[PDB]
Amino acid sequence: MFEVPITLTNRKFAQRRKLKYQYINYISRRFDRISKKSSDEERKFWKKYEKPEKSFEIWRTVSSQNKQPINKQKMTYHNFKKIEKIPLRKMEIPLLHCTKENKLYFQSISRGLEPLKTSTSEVRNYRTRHIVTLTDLLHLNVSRHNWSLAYKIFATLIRIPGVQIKSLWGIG
DNA sequence: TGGAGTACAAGTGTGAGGAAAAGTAGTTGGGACGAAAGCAGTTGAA
Repeated sequence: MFEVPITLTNRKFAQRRKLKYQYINYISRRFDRISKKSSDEERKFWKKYEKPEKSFEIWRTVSSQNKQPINKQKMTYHNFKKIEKIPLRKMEIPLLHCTKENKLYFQSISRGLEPLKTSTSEVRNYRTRHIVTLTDLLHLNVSRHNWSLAYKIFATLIRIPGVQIKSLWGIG
């Protein structure tokens, strides 16, 4: 349930985000050439946005000049399936080089259908399996205001290698 | 009182997946104790 302090990575997750952010670069360019009639591939993505670094989300005052008139002309299904088609053409040949469940992912996440499999569950590393165990027992006693026990879990969690700042300072 | 079609399992090739700790990929930090004198051949113009 609770967040874990692991620097966990797998090839199926390194691909499935890269399989996603490779695609998004093409469909972003395609949206602006139809707006013109009217290469890490993820390092290239975040150059469109400013990472907030103070808050989670870049919140912004509103009663100011950051306002806009509402755009009138809206989407339809006929324009959406023709603006995605040419990015869906070029994507299909790297879709057969990637693994089929990464390929099952991008087929599923492009029609809606967010993933229901959370990444810290199938990792099965036996050391992360205790790091997932301890942090769900760490928060559970802090939830239950049991402090001599949640001390003991927290003293044991910081000694297991690979744990982060996340557990460290927050519940001081 | 033999044959026509046919799902359940015994049984056989193709690649595709899984993982880690080593190495390498771009930004930023950082490296470079001296304001002395009367005097003389040349040399100023008268």
